[PDB]
Amino acid sequence: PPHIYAIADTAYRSMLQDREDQSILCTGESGAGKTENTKKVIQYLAVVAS
Amino acid sequence: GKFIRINFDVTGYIVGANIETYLLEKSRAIRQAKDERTFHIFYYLIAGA
Amino acid sequence: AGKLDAHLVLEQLRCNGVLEGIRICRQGFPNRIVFQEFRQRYEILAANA
Amino acid sequence: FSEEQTAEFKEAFQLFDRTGDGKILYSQCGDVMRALGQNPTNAEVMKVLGNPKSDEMNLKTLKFEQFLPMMQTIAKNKDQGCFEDYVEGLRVFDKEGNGTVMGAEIRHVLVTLGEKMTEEEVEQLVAGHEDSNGCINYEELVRMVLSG
Amino acid sequence: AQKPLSDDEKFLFVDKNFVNNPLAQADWSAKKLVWVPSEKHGFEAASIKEEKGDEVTVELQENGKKVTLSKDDIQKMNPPKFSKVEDMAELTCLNEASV
Repeated sequence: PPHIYAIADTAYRSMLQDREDQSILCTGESGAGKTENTKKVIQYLAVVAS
Repeated sequence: GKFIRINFDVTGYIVGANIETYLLEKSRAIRQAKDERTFHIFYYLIAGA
Repeated sequence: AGKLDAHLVLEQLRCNGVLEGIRICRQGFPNRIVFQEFRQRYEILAANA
Repeated sequence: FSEEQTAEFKEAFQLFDRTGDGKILYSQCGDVMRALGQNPTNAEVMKVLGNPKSDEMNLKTLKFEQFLPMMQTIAKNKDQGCFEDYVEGLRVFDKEGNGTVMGAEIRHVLVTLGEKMTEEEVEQLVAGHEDSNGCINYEELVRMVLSG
Repeated sequence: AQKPLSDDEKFLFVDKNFVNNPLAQADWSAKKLVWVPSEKHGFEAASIKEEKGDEVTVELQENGKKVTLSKDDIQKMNPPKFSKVEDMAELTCLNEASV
């Protein structure tokens, strides 16, 4: 199911698949959680790719 | 604003990381608006000291 | 928490381009693949085509 | 199995107990069969184990006399893989007929399809066959695990 | 007809293991069910009562109230088979309402 850890893995693979750098851009008005969702993306990639 | 960059090798492993910081509203370091605070660290220090 | 303002969230979905952001996903073809990689990956499906 | 080997089989089986009762946990069966040059799939091993359960798979034990009867049962089988087809499958991940696949894509498949392996398992396997561009040549890797 | 979900998994997983109730599958006859304005819900459930050209009469499937709005202030409702969907790009009806 839709989850942040999913967007992170979807990209992190896409990169290694078609060999073409990627970006995860968190939009949303102030407060909407732009930050947290970033801390997760690192959180995930810090274990899933380390 | 902040733009973190993570670097991977060919095997697919994390190896590096950069951080491009932007518009640091350091103004508030001198005067904070109503019901607002300064940069956390300040209070942290005045207390965790 | 647990409180969700209808219109406040209705506008966001407006100024952010969500709907449109979805029309093309349904309308257009968001996936493309070049003639070589295609006859490459899925040939195993039609061995005698 | 000629006593000649059967005699040695014991040497191998025995060479598998950390403590000493002379028993191989229902788990070890697999590796011991392998060590004896056997490539039983994960199912071919459980089938001759009465399909136990994880828990009891770490409690139950084995004695050569009851193990030997299995070593053979497996030993004699219907099929086996082979370059011919083995590689034919990996060559499907060869991004562009280069003859090589990325040690990351190979590392994936191997741990996301069928008898899923572990991150470490694959690591230990391909490790050292990836080139400058982390590119592995299946044809070879195939032979490696094989002829090896 | 699926596995059971831990109280937690119910926070990222949709609860689908229930009975095939025909209550909703029957109510569908009120086909005139649409979406419409709401100074408190943004939009709300209601069903067409009478299509009158550029305008149409409808009764809130909520307050039982009966109000008529322009034949362009109503928005198609998506089937019960779409409740709590995973990819909006799926619901057979895209609306500022459904979405």
